[PDB]
Amino acid sequence: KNRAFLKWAGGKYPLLDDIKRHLPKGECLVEPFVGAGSVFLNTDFSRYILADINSDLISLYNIVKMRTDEYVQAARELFVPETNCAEVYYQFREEFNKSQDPFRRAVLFLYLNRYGYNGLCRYNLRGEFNVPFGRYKKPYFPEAELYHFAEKAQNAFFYCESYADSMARADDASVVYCDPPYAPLNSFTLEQQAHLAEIAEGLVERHIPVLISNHDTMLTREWYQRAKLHVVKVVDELLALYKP
Amino acid sequence: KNRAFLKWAGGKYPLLDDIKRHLPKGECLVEPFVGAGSVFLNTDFSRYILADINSDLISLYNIVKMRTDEYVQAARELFVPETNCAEVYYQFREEFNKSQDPFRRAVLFLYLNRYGYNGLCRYNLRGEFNVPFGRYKKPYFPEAELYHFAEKAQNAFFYCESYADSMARADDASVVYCDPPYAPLNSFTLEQQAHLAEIAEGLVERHIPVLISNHDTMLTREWYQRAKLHVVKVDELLALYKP
Amino acid sequence: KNRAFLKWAGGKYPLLDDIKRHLPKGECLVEPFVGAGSVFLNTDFSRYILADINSDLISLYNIVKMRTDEYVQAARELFVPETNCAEVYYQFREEFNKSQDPFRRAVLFLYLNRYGYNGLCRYNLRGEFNVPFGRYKKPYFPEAELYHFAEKAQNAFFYCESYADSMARADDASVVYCDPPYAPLSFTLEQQAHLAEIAEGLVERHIPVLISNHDTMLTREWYQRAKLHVVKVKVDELLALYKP
Ligand SMILES: Nc1ncnc2c1ncn2[C@@H]1O[C@H](CNCC[C@H](N)C(=O)O)[C@@H](O)[C@H]1O
Ligand SMILES: Nc1ncnc2c1ncn2[C@@H]1O[C@H](CNCC[C@H](N)C(=O)O)[C@@H](O)[C@H]1O
Ligand SMILES: Nc1ncnc2c1ncn2[C@@H]1O[C@H](CNCC[C@H](N)C(=O)O)[C@@H](O)[C@H]1O
Repeated sequence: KNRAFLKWAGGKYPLLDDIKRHLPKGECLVEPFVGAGSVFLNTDFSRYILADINSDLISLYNIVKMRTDEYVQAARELFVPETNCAEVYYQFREEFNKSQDPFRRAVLFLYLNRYGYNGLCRYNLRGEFNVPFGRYKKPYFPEAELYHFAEKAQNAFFYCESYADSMARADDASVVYCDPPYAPLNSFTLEQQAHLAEIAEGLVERHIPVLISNHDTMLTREWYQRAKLHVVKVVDELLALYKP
Repeated sequence: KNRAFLKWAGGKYPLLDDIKRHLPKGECLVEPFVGAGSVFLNTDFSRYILADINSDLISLYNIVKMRTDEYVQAARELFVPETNCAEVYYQFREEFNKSQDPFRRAVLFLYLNRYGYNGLCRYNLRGEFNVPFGRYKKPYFPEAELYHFAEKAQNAFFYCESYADSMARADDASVVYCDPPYAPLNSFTLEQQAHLAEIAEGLVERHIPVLISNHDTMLTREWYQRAKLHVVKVDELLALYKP
Repeated sequence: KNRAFLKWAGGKYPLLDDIKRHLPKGECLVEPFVGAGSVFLNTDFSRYILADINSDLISLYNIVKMRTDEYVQAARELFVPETNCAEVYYQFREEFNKSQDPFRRAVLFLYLNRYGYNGLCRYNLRGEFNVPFGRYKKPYFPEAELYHFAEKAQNAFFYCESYADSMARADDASVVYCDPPYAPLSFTLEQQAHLAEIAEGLVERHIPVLISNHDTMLTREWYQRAKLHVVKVKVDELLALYKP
């Protein structure tokens, strides 16, 4: 199994087998919530449409796509041992929040993801990255994963937009895989969670298959009441499939 | 222990013996929060006054009491295997939400109780029943529990009314058992929890006994201060107001 | 190890060896959040400034220091078997709340600390002490600990004031140890951070400070300028040392 180069919530890990079992075939996969990219990275579609609300994430991605070699070399230089400390971390973090250059921001963003508290991505009320120092023994530099992601990215477009807009791009030959922020056990709201079920119902009426993952709860069975449902033991996980 | 025909909050047994241990005796039992009816169905009071704010529940109970065979027969039809899919659950849920007929609604309510998600009874801001499909392999039709509930109901009256009105019906020959929505670890509010203790205090001074059960917490010991308390093992509390 | 005579939130028992490992040396110890007094009671500074916002506590501690024998003798009489019941508990609680005599308040207050639900100190919106009856088997009368506190108080001043005023009393010869109310796993987040800002001001002036708290995203954010030490023990706890 191929790994994501970023530590990122639900690098959707234990469930790849189950998603691939239910994920229907087509020319194109659309992911309105790409995140880590683990589905993207472990499937063989002829092309991908990958979107996310997080503008840093998408920008990093476009940069790993178009400037591969220059990116990897520049970023390797921050995985040295002179950087594993707080004086350097809060330093790189102040630089990231004051920079207006995409390439350098993207270099700093990968250091923060791998040297920062629990590999989190968070912002204060002014929009500044505000994850504190994560005190790790030795952060892995993800060289192999960066290369594999780049190569694989040659068949992808990356958009920074809302799930409504990326799902409007899916067509005849598309499949849609949705992995939204999890339902309760600028946040993602219950209105949006149900909105996402509606868009899916509309895409299957046009014969575009949609698959959504989420926790198994009263609200998730309510919103996905029209999909074929599949509960998966490992808080249980719910897979909802809208087949034409 | 005789079982309740409804799934209804908290698989309600884990207590019965301790309750009967402390629950004093008399002619008539008053339950302001009947819910599933476990106490009623496991005691031998000569008479019962049984009350709940939930009007779908009370209206069901009256019908099981007065139209037993007619009910059981209408309800058994909904337990055939043709009804055990998502398509039929949502159609019946919609039929119940749109119906103005107490008998048909009582029939659907048992279906929704036994085929819906975890046995819940919940409503949205529109007042509509909103529990989704439970996906159970083979739900049980509670025919024996139904008939037993009805033999016993022959000595009960059922009321749809808040705890203060039902407690006002107690007299010298009664006992009161109270099973409020639990204290914390359109909700039932802390002001209402306190108010129930105050009603118990005024009943016991009229020589009418009261037993209340709840979790054991700072607020529950506060509310129930003037009763004798027994803890049982999260921890449960029993508060007995003995004349 | 010497024990506090009150049951009190964070009667810091397991942390003590750790706090002493990292706590520097000087003439005076300043505690802005003394509470139950464990660090006071298990160190040897030649002098102490002990502070807390809770005035019943401070008044108590002043009674114990300055009226030692009159206090033990009158407190002891409440620790009998006649008094271990709800009628008596509620009678005493109401007396405490209606009383204007510091002395008798400080006597009632220990009784309530030892007979009361989980040794809690709480007040309602009226400012009346509202902890209910705790139904204990036989509550212990902390005789030795009272004498030990009093002897030890001869080298101590107690003030009832907020952390910013006590901290300001520290000089060249002082060391400050802060034990604030716990970060989320009232005292506000703004106050949590303010504390850490004052610590930074003391260290620039050559005055050491140690802080203790839960290990969390936020505590690492606030104490980002300290040598940090994680102690295992139910979340980890953080110790934050501002050294010159
Ligand atoms: N409104 C949104 N539209 C598109 N993408 C969104 C939106 N809100 C959040 N996101 C992204 O959606 C992705 C969701 N990660 C979900 C992972 C897992 N199910 C979880 O909740 O931990 C993240 O990358 C977010 O940045
Ligand atoms: N205000 C109320 N008056 C009368 N009955 C009420 C009121 N509020 C809720 N109830 C009913 O009280 C019953 C609550 N008993 C369940 C309590 C159980 N200890 C629990 O919380 O799980 C429910 O059936 C409610 O419908
Ligand atoms: N604003 C305050 N200034 C000084 N002391 C305060 C302030 N707010 C609360 N306190 C006191 O500081 C003490 C804190 N207890 C901490 C023990 C442990 N870490 C805990 O949170 O349970 C208590 O005695 C409070 O009364």
